[PDB]
Amino acid sequence: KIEEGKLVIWINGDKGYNGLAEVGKKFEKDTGIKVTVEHPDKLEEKFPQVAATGDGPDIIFWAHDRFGGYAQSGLLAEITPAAAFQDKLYPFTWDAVRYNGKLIAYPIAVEALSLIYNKDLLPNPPKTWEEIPALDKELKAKGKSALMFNLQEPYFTWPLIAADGGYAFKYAAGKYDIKDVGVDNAGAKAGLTFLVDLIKNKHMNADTDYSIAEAAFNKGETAMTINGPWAWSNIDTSAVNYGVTVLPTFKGQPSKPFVGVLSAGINAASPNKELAKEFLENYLLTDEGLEAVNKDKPLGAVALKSYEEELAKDPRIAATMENAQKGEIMPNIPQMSAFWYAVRTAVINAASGRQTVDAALAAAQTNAARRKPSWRERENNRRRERRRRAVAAKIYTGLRAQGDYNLPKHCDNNEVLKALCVEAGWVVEEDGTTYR
Amino acid sequence: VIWINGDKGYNGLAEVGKKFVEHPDKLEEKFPQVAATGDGPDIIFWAHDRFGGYAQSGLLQDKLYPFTWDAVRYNGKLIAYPIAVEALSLIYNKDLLPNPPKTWEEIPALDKELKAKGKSALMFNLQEPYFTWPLIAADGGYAFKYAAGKYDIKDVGVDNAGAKAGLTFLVDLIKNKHMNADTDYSIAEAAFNKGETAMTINGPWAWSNIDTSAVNYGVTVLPTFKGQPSKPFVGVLSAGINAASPNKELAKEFLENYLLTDEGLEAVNKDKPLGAVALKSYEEELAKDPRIAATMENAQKGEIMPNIPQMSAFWYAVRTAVINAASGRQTVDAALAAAQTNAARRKPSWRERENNRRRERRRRAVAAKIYTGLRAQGDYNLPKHCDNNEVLKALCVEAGWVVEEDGTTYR
DNA sequence: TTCACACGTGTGAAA
DNA sequence: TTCACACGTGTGAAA
Ligand SMILES: OC[C@H]1O[C@H](O[C@H]2[C@H](O)[C@@H](O)[C@@H](O)O[C@@H]2CO)[C@H](O)[C@@H](O)[C@@H]1O
Ligand SMILES: OC[C@H]1O[C@H](O[C@H]2[C@H](O)[C@@H](O)[C@@H](O)O[C@@H]2CO)[C@H](O)[C@@H](O)[C@@H]1O
Repeated sequence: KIEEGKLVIWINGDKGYNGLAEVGKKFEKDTGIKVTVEHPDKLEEKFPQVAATGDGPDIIFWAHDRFGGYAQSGLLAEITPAAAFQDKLYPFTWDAVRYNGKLIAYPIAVEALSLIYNKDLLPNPPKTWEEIPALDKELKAKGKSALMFNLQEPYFTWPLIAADGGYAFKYAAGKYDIKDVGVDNAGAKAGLTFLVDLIKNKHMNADTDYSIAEAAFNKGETAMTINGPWAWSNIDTSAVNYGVTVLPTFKGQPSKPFVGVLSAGINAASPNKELAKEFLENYLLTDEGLEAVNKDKPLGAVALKSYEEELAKDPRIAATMENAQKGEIMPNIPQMSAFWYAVRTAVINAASGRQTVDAALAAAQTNAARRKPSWRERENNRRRERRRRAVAAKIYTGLRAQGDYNLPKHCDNNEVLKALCVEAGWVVEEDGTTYR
Repeated sequence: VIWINGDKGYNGLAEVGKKFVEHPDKLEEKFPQVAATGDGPDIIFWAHDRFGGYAQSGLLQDKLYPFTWDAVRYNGKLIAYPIAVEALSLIYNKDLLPNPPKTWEEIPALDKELKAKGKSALMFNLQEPYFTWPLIAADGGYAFKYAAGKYDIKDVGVDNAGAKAGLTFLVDLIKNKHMNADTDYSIAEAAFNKGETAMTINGPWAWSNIDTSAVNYGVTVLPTFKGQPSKPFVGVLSAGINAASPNKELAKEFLENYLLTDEGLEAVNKDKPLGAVALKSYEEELAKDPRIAATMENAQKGEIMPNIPQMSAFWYAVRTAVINAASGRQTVDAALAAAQTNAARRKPSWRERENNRRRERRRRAVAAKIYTGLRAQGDYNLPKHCDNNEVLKALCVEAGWVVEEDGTTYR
């Protein structure tokens, strides 16, 4: 619960929350307002649950794709930056946080996956996914692997699924069509099949998660990983000399990562909107604010023009934005969470052998497009069955009371119904078969 | 490939492996789930208290100390090999607090003194009842009373005057804003390691991260409550072999010949301290560390955790009681009353679930066949589409009943 | 779109 | 122990 006079921030555990706390300390030193930064697990899921009742942090950080669902649920304050401040950030980052014509968060940085490779183990990274199996065969002879990345979050395999034609929601006529899902087309199946076949041919393992891949690459056991700018800090501290380059092609086509804009939304229930707004506009989104976060864990391409023009000189940022250009900014519509849940199930089930590729993507197709009933539709259904049971209960109450049907002391309603049927000239077998 | 909890020295055990490991979430919960399908680990490490429920469900010599073996044995058999003895201790910042408090009762006044300097007195994980149980047991609270050579499931003490007094004091610390109900492991560790809070409660595994920080810390006895010692539940980190593992003795020799060495326990121990290890050879060296001396001084005023299968229901019950009372969702009396009831709660067997599933399937099939027959041969004056309640009404009127709109029925 | 029966488990009865 | 109606949501029909 937000208490007035201080700020509590939620940011994911892979970002530079220690650097962000340093910005919080400067804010506390100038205005007196205490700023606490926390990184709980599954925070993008926890926020919509607690924020609906007015709980949750003052400020929540996540990629922009989750915020439109938050805004639709009335969990976010509208962001009211003056025009002079809006111009300090790239226009496309503001677009990422615009929903129903209103700005619902401050954009922070642009995130895109890249290929990260070990220069010493592999001076020339592969340009295509197709040459990965042969490469791993060649590295397995020296006790190494070619490629390990997180297969528990669909974010990391989506560039491959999208390469030959898979997509989330088709953009048409200025809008995303929530009924036009492309996780089931030929391109998506081609990309996921190539992933599943790397697993079947023992080039990757289906249970590899984030920490396994990160540990493997930074210990020098795999030649390549796929990860974002936040991951560069831990590689720097390791004994691995790495490079950041474009993702491999698949069927001669570029991998298309879904591009995220790390964003900071303000809780609609916060009694500290202006202090939150002041912290974000005049402390975080400054050169010095972003620098403190970025030196903890790299942010990627920051939305603030002044600081990005220094970060853009870094060849790792150049590669990041090269992959970003080949990808697409994620939608922010509320249906994105249902899309992500569906594809997560599909990748894990197909990587696991629990479902075929076609069956997994077929189910993900319908789940991502499924119409979610509103609270009122749910309540209508709940009341209809409550009423149906209520009418039945009164009928059987009356039948038991006045029937004198020659029944055992404690019998179910089916027995009462049977006694009623026989009274009306019917025969009811034990299994329920009924006729006159 | 082996499962160890993410707060232990998994890198230190990985270094043992290379000369010869993953840290999942909720591993203690996942293993009973994935064993029933033959999935899971070769070897699972956890405190001994969970292994009896495992042994009851069938999922699993003198170098090591005698009592460490007793903790990992259930039904006359030995289900894991003990590695280390764990007890919580009070960890304190010497620079902020040269003289740590010896009672819980003086922590409120201390926190008011520290709040004026921008600090707090105490932060520790309030989401896991392991960390609050020492205070709950101080004035008399207990899990299952040991009597007559066994733990009695009919004598549970999470609801007595001592337990209430401990939880009431904890809740009062929160209501007087000396602690926050939502403080978890990560928040408490960060605050202490950054020098923001004067004290924390944690085990030996946490010492490594404090060493990495700039905080001069000491480890000492937990504070008393009502003049009585804090009584932590003492855990023996143990090593069970999966009953379904095809590599049992290849894993067993890894246990005895590579892990439980001094070279290898050392190697894990320098990653994150294990506590008082079960191996005597190496324990004589670590025993001279004053932090280990403090750990076992807390351990002797505590009790060894039971390993009986009810421990899971006990911990779950206690965990929701603490969270519900901390947050204000339940009063202390109501929260512990619910915990007392649920601490021994029976879980229905698979077959019992299946009995219920089949019974209701049969109930619906009998009704469905009655209404199918009525619709087919009734030739009732029903609408084109209507529910079975409408058929039932039409059957009632045929038998000489009248049924009102809402279902009130009479002759 | 609304709607009905299915579905497995919850609450608590009867013993 | 077994048992039965309650319970809200799933599946899929009818429109
Ligand atoms: O995997 C689905 C997941 O993808 C994205 O999450 C990214 C996030 O954008 C990055 O900042 C980083 O934390 O990696 C995450 C994947 O683990 C979406 O932003 C998220 O909504 C979605 O669930
Ligand atoms: O909080 C309930 C929990 O307590 C113990 O868990 C300890 C564990 O023994 C330690 O090794 C360390 O991991 O901290 C844990 C608490 O977060 C019991 O072992 C466990 O069964 C119980 O659920």
